[PDB]
Parts: sequence; structure tokens; C-alpha cells
Amino acid sequence: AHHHHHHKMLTPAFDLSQDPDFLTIAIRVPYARVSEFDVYFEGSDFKFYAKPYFLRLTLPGRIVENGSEQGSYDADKGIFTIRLPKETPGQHFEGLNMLTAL
Repeated sequence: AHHHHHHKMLTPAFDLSQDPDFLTIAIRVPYARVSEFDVYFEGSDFKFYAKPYFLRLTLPGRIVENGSEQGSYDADKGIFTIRLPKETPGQHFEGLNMLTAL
């Protein structure tokens, strides 16, 4: 037997990874109705916009603003990736596996 639970802006699924220089956020946007996306970051705050998607995260550490962030999109897979430079090089961000949309 199957039971489905259903609980409009969408919150996108996403996957996180890191190395000592960057935090990488890969955002699943298959149902995007735009081909232009906007990202804002400030300290540990992260926002991503692409109608109908909105994603806000509080990151486990801070990101530096110096224009060195790296954005790219894969139209085949429907995934936007942003690499965000760590304010403290070598800081290992903890608990990424349980980070959840604000």
C-alpha cells in the first residue's frame, strides 16, 4: 500500500559540499519559469531566487564578498551551482547534512 502526504512558491531541493576554499550549493530547479537567477549572500546568510523557487539558508560559516564567487547552470540537468568563497580559508563547515530552508 502507498500513502502520499501533501503538506505557490516552491522550495528547491539542494545538495551541499565543500573544500577548504569554497562552499558549493547545487540547487535543483527543474520547474523554473525563468532563465535568469539571482543570489544574495552576506555573512552566513544566503538567498536564491528563480520563480517559482525561493531558497534561504543560514550557512554554518561566513562567506567573503570579493567577487570571487563562481556561478554556473546546467540546462540539461536543471541545476544551478554557486561556489561561495569562505571568509575563513580552511574553516570546515559542520552539519551541512542537516541544513534546511529557512
